[PDB]
Amino acid sequence: IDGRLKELREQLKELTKQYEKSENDLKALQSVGQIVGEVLKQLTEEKFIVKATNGPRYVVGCRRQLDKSKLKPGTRVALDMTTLTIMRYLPREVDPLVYNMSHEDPGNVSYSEIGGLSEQIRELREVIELPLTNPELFQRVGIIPPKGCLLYGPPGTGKTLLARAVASQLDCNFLKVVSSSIVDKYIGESARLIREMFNYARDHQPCIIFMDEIDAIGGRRFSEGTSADREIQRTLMELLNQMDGFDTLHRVKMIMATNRPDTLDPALLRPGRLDRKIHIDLPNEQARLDILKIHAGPITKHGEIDYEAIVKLSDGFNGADLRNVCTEAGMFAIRADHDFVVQEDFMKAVRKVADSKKLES
Amino acid sequence: KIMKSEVLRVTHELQAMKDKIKENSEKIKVNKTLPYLVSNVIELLDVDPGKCAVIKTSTRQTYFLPVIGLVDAEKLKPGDLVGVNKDSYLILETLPTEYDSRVKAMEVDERPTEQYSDIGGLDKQIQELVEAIVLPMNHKEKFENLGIQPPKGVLMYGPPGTGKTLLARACAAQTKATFLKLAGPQLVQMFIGDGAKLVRDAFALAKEKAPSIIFIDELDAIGTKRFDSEKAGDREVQRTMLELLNQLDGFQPNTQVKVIAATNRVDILDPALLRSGRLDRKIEFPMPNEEARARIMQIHSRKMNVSPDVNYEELARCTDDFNGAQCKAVCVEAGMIALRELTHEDYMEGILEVQ
Amino acid sequence: PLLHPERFVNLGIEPPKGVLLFGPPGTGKTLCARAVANRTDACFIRVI
Ligand SMILES: Nc1ncnc2c1ncn2[C@@H]1O[C@H](COP(=O)(O)OP(=O)(O)OP(=O)(O)O)[C@@H](O)[C@H]1O
Ligand SMILES: Nc1ncnc2c1ncn2[C@@H]1O[C@H](COP(=O)(O)OP(=O)(O)O)[C@@H](O)[C@H]1O
Ligand SMILES: Nc1ncnc2c1ncn2[C@@H]1O[C@H](COP(=O)(O)OP(=O)(O)O)[C@@H](O)[C@H]1O
Repeated sequence: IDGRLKELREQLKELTKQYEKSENDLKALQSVGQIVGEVLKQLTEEKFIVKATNGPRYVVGCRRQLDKSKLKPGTRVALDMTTLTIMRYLPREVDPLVYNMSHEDPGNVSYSEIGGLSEQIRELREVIELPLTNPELFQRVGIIPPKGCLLYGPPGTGKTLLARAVASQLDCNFLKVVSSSIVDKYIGESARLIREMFNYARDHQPCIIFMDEIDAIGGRRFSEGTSADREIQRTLMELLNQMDGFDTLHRVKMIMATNRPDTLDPALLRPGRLDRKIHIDLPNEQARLDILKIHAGPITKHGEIDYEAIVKLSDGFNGADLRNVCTEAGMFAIRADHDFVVQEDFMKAVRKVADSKKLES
Repeated sequence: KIMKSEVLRVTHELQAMKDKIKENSEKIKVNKTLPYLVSNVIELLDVDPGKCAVIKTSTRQTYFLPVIGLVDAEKLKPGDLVGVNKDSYLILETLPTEYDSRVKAMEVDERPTEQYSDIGGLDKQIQELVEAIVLPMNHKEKFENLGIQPPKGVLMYGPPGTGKTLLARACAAQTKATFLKLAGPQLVQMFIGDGAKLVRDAFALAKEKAPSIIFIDELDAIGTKRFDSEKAGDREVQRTMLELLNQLDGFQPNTQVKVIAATNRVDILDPALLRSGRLDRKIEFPMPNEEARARIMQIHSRKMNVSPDVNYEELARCTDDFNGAQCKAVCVEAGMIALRELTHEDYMEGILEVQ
Repeated sequence: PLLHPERFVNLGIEPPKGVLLFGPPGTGKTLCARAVANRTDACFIRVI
């Protein structure tokens, strides 16, 4: 029965008809467009002064369907290419296009990809979101919303990962700004850069500024007390007095992802300061096994679910290290060119990373 | 059934409408064979009461072609160098953009031919970085089906003459993919954001040309250890370092275009470039031992047939604290003196000459 | 190398990669001119 191929022929005809309607819209337009100008002067209800962006201005008429209230003075419009009359008015935009927002809200599904310390994530969300959601109540009752929160655990669970994930309930744009990148020169005029980044947040009003490293290596080397004396602290006081950056109006918070809260200028933990600090350390056994499970999630092999034995060898390993553990298991399997990953591969990966960090420390 | 009449209409409609597509495409393509105006897309997403475009012509004018009447805004993003109708004032077709003067071809080698066999000594490290880079190029589907995204950032740290450049070019050749070399020490430009623009367009070129090898040299020069002082504090170059950092994450999906950074001392860098997704594979490049130095110079002089039966053992004894470059210089110093020494004694003076 | 009698095989691949005929204001480049005369028509240019 040739009639049963009617379905395949119908699919072919629909597929080619999409292309045919596309080409019909492409050739039916065949337009020359309209030239772009600005309303230099309205002159009168009938004649108007429209200046092209590149020289000549003309006394033209207006589009019949449009009205002067839609045209207005000093607004971008479109003139007819040949007859030189207003055809449509268009909105304009400017862009600084430099050092702008880099990380945005989409991809905020990491609320399940964090795994460890879900209670800690919940607590940080409880602290942050409500002023971020409806700050108007804070002005309405006369109370100042918090500025942000402090995060510990220098190499441990992903502080930046938490910054990304917690914005799920926030629908905000997390920004990864470095303290050194913000201070630049060692002058009090470093506040210019903070002004620029706060203006960027203001433009993208639902934003959270995630700081990279303020207490530069809080575990060792030079702290706030050593090396640059008080430069970091004064630059932070700049963002502290920024707190009057229309907290009621502006949906901007700042998370401080320090390594160690040891040298953090206790003058910056008073009320009105950063205030809230949430404790993050190296993941416990439960968080460790959970993050191991989520790391192995994308990996589908034979293996086993013997996560506790892996935890036993890999105790006190940071979340990034455990992600590296899963990647090393994959690397071992592929170096063997084996399409299977068994618990022995996990044992090899854990031993490899443990020996590596033991030698490096 | 109805199929006979249906297919009788179907073949005719398909062929005739594809002929009409050919006619329209030719009438537009000779205009696409004569595009003249640059396409500075001031993109306004005018949805019809879908999209639209503002084009800044080369002759300093603005053309507002409605709804971008030939091409799709998915492939046409706000940018430049996309064909514009000279007569119809319409977006005609995409075309390659401009790679920022210097980055058009700064030092890009189309294809390196140096082979892995002519280098050695650090064979364990070279095999490690081969597994970390070249295997993600040839057997990329292997990593894809495994589910582990290969790392990209590999940092070869070690004194000069340890063969980082040759190893990188050989790895690129083995991948048979594009190779882009960055001259790090000269990335410090007085122009504001100049290094940032160079890095941006270098990554753009690598992305546009295959899974490439971005071989950035002098990573120590690029990044300071934040040892700020009154003399200087790495104020401006921090912009470029941050630009590189932000560019490192562009190619995470489809894991392609690997980053290889060569320096001597890894410790001169802040703990910011070092990350799992960032530069992670920090590989040591030590000065070769006597055996490795002898083998390397032997391989270099393999294309020389003048003095038979030179075991280079006295050479190895006399190659104390020398690089692969120094061994090559030693062997070619013989390649310069061995006219008309010769065997086992025309090698010492090469190092003595340099100082 | 301009004679090309021996560079290919007996000595390593290519002749010495460079020559830097320096020295205080004096004999410099006169030997270059003499070599130019003694060599083929592929004769030098004095760029500054
Ligand atoms: N060995 C020499 N024999 C003869 N004349 C010489 C010799 N060395 C230099 N001169 C004379 O010196 C003058 C310039 O010589 P030459 O071309 O070598 O130098 P130059 O190009 O002027 O620069 P510089 O003196 O810095 O090397 C000429 O008049 C040349 O005759
Ligand atoms: N609990 C976790 N679950 C999943 N991934 C994690 C976790 N902790 C860390 N990581 C991994 O570590 C990487 C970076 O973590 P990072 O924010 O640098 O942690 P820290 O700041 O404590 O060093 C991320 O890519 C993330 O995938
Ligand atoms: N294993 C090797 N085999 C052959 N030549 C080598 C080797 N290692 C170094 N070289 C020589 O060293 C030179 C490269 O030096 P360079 O790339 O600056 O060293 P590094 O990469 O350590 O800075 C090349 O010309 C090459 O001849």
